[PDB]
Amino acid sequence: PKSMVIRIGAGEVGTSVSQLCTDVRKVMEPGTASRLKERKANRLRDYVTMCGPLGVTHLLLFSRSTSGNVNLRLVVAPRGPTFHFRVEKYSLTKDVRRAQRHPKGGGKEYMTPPLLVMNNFTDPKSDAHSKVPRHLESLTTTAFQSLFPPINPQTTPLKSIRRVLLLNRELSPENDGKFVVNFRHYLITTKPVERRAVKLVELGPRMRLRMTKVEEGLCSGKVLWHEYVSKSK
Amino acid sequence: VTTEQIIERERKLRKIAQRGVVKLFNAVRAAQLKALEAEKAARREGVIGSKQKEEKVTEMSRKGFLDLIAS
Amino acid sequence: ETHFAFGRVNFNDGTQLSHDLTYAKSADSEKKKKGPSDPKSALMQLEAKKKRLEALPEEKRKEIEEKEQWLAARRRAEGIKVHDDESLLKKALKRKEARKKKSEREWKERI
Amino acid sequence: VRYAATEIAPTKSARARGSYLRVSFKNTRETAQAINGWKLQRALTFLQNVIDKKEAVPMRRYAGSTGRTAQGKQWGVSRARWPVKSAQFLIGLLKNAEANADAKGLDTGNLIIKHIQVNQAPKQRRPYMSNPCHIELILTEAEETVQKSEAVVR
RNA sequence: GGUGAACAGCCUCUGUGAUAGAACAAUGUAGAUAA
Repeated sequence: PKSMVIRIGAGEVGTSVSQLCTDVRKVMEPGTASRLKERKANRLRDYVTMCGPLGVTHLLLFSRSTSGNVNLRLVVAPRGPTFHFRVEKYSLTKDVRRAQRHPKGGGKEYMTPPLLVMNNFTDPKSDAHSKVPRHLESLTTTAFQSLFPPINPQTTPLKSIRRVLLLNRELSPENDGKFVVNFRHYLITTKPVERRAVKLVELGPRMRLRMTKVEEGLCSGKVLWHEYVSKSK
Repeated sequence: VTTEQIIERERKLRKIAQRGVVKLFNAVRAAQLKALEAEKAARREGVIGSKQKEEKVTEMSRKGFLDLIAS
Repeated sequence: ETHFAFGRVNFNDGTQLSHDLTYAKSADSEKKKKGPSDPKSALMQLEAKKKRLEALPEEKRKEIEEKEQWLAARRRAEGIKVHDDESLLKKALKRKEARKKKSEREWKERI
Repeated sequence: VRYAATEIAPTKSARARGSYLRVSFKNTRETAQAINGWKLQRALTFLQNVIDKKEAVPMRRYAGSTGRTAQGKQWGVSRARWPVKSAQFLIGLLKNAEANADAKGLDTGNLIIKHIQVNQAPKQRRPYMSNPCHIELILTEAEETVQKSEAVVR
């Protein structure tokens, strides 16, 4: 259950989102190549060929348009679906540290893979032929579920699990008839009051992502679902 | 003006992630602790030293204990 | 309200529960979830699917292709490898009897 | 005259047998020699790790040059492999003897494998010959020693 | 009525072919085609 986050816009992505790429890397440890040198060379054929030998199961790609618009490309290796995202609003992990009154530096908490929670994904009313159908929320849920290692009730110590990652769909606002997600990361701090309370310190980054499309293959295949363009049968 | 209401919307489902962490923390913990009490129940039951029998029932008990708290 | 789906949970036998933590599925049932392994047997599976696709009206054909592509996308999302590109299948079928013919040359030389 | 070492009592023992097992005799002999004289819980963890490709079985007598990994540093032998079917047949035989000991009322946490033995089964008559094996094994409790009283003068 | 939205399920009989997991479906490489 490894992965590799890559600035696919080579080095010309800019310093703002180059630091963002390291942020979502340093969040997604330990199943990531922390020493990965994304050169101004290379393309998709270079990473997805190596990824089988390195045993990488998912690829999160970061691309900036000619308009400066940032997109996130989550693709299941090596021919799986790609999950095209659009970065609407963002803030660097450093930026969370300035606003925080007492930032908590990384200790042993950043070597254990975190806990993924899902909120408002799938179920609520939807429709089989909706704008965003039930048979698409299912695909997105298994996408991020497979993105992390399994948790076992018998063997995994609760002392080990020390980070949590929040992803919630914004169906709270009625003007969102579209797929918009909010990505946050928290540190589990346990205070025994046996009664123990868990308090979460924020780490960042803070993503506001919107689905642009989903495609069958590695940047190819037939687009399964577009918000803007509906292809005739 | 618009900026500082966001923090108490930010704190609002800050608290949601707390509830999800709280949910799984005791759902797993009650799955182990009730299984251990069901583990010593086999030692007082009479299962004849057969690791497959005291692992399937041991696992099947854990399935029920996680399912009961979540639903 | 919320629904609070979580990450993957397993117990001891590969039985994944769900996102909703409500029901369960078996890892043995996940083995029929995987498809064929032989490259020749993969070809007659795609050929039979194409042949059964032909004996069909046009309106139903689109719903077949729409749900099959999303099935294979869902199938490959979990981790089950979906081998459904025909051109890769006879490419794999070409190099398999390449190994059979190479080993036939060596062993006939050995006799 | 001489007296042979008598057998440890049957009610302190536990036996298990496996006959005509469709499993290689050379591999099972090398797997059984790895766990001879171990604890029961030590052996069940080792044979499960061999199943999961974690720890390797050294090859000493019927040794073939297949793998040279760092896992052989704990044995001192440079030849190693992963017998999967041999571990599975020996696991089910050890679990059988654990169930036999609990039927006879023995302490589950203190059996050692004092006896393991692999023989050859008759060959399966098909130019190609299979090599099945017989396996038998005996578990006993660890020898318990009690204190002596002080001798009394009279 | 006889897979066709599907965090589903894929039964039985029936004699042409295939070792299996990992290796993107090894990676791929070159030359041709009145497509």
